[PDB]
Amino acid sequence: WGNLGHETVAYIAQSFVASSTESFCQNILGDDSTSYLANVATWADTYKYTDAGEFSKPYHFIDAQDNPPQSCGVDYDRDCGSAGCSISAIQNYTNILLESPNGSEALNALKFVVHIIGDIHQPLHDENLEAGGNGIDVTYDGETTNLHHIWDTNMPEEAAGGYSLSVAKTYADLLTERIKTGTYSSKKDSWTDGIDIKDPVSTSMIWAADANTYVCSTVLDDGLAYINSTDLSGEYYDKSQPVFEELIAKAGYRLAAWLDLIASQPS
Ligand SMILES: Nc1ccn([C@H]2C[C@H](O)[C@@H](COP(=O)(O)O)O2)c(=O)n1
Ligand SMILES: Nc1ccn([C@H]2C[C@H](O)[C@@H](COP(=O)(O)O)O2)c(=O)n1
Ligand SMILES: *[C@@H]1O[C@H](CO)[C@@H](O)[C@H](O)[C@H]1NC(C)=O
Ligand SMILES: *[C@@H]1O[C@H](CO)[C@@H](O)[C@H](O)[C@H]1NC(C)=O
Ligand code: NA
Ligand SMILES: [Zn+2]
Ligand SMILES: [Zn+2]
Ligand SMILES: [Zn+2]
Repeated sequence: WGNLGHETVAYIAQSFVASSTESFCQNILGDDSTSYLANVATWADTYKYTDAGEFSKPYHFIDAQDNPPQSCGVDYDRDCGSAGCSISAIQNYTNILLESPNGSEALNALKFVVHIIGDIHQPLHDENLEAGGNGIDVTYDGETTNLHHIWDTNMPEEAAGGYSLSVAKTYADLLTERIKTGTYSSKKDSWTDGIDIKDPVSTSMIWAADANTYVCSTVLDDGLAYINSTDLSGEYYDKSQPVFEELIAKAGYRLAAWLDLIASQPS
């Protein structure tokens, strides 16, 4: 996601973690503000574009070698690659937090988990084609951009009604109520089914495979003839909106559940 989407995921997670989880995270981050997770949600995207952080660029995605829109699927060995991927990073950084929660590595590990659980839920972060859709140029409300970027940024910002922090917080709030009592409330139990703190690869693969299904059902279903040539602020946005809203909600809820498990490590 872009900045607003990561902030939204983080605020959702803040609303669903247990209090002891909040304390566990605030202690690592050195921040007990109202925005303790949101303040670090976008960090990994800023860090990766430096000499120090470049090793972590692969950790934002898993380049599924499927054939969308006619065939979607993710396979960890096939798709992760030797430089690593979102799934391998969730394993590594989760295990750092389970083994070494107050060592020097914990702070970055936590910021990576907050960010990457968000990224796994953006379907094009679970797809190889054209570098996760970065190579597919499109027009969005008259602007030339690419398909990856509209899923990260243009469409979530349109749906939220802006780009600023207050806009992200309002959007998170909306999605938290959909989880608690509204349109996602009957599904949220399923969203945490299968979560296993002793198996971060399997756990995060549930989420990656889930998000990847939407590559075929929503991202690329229209075909590139249409996608390359039509302004995607029209019907493409209209049908995409409920999909990315539910995926952002899932990301925040799953992030909260995962943080609860890390903070509850037997100790
Ligand atoms: N050439 C680029 C492309 C993207 N980004 C940043 C801004 C985007 O919002 C973010 C996207 O990261 P991710 O795809 O991991 O969500 O990375 C950047 O600084 N430079
Ligand atoms: N195979 C890839 C390559 C990139 N990205 C994401 C991470 C980058 O932040 C963003 C923009 O890519 P780039 O850095 O190539 O401009 O897209 C992705 O999800 N899948
Ligand atoms: C795990 O994270 C540490 C700290 O960033 C890094 O040194 C190491 O290479 C990572 N390992 C894997 C397999 O991602
Ligand atoms: C769509 O654009 C891509 C480049 O992003 C190109 O390879 C492909 O041939 C185009 N397809 C159609 C049907 O226009
Ligand atoms: Na249910
Ligand atoms: Zn992102
Ligand atoms: Zn992205
Ligand atoms: Zn990222």
